[PDB]
Amino acid sequence: DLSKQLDEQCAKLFIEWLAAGGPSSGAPPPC
Amino acid sequence: GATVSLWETVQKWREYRRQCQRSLTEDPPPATDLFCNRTFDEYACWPDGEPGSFVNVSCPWYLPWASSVPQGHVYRFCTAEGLWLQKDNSSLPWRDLSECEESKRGE
Repeated sequence: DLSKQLDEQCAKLFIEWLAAGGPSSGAPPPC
Repeated sequence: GATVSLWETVQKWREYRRQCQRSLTEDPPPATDLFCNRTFDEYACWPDGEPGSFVNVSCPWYLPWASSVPQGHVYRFCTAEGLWLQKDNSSLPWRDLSECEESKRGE
């Protein structure tokens, strides 16, 4: 509910980071 | 249990990169002189493009919500100059990710 709702949130955050360019984006990896 | 989890999503991404970088280096050259070159942009695997056309690939199978977007496609435009399109004031090339995004509550 909180621990299992933060990992689905981290995966959205990870996909968003990948969308921006991943390593090439300049933004640090999410979690 | 309900979430795919950060570990399983990143692990599935690593395998998608692994299969991509395999194809990128073992797939036979097009042998048609002008074409946009194959690439892995961190998100998707792109093949060699045909000039003056739109190139499409399925939504990357590692996506948490991949099940929710199975007829989806991510797009690029390969120019006549054998170059992947890049719009005014940009560095990352033109791409339509639309059919592959999540979308909120309902069903």
